[PDB]
Amino acid sequence: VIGKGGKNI
Amino acid sequence: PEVSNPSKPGRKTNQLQYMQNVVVKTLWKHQFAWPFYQPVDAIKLNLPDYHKIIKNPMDMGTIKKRLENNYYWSASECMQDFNTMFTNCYIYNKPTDDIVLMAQALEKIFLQKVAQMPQEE
Repeated sequence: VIGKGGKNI
Repeated sequence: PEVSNPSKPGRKTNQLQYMQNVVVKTLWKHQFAWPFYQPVDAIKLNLPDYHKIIKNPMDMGTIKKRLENNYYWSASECMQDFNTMFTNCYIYNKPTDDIVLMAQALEKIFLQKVAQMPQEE
């Protein structure tokens, strides 16, 4: 699956 | 999806007021909530597999508008929409993705607030 990438968590 | 459905029963309840004024409001102010404010935009985020995998999208903006429009019959129905939103996130994203941790932290608060919801009266 591609997924959404980092969100700086 | 739709924020109103002419064939679906809807009404006001004190529990649904709680979902609107406590649960939605508390989650919206959380710094992890912004990926859930609007429907997932598979084009802007370049997720050509998102709608292949997720068939029943849900987001907090839709839930909020449904509450304002008396779309729900019971608080349990609105809880089910929150569940669809979180479950979609777990089903689609990679297990190690940042958004999964964000969903987990919000869902813990969701369940804590549901545990305190007033009895239906």
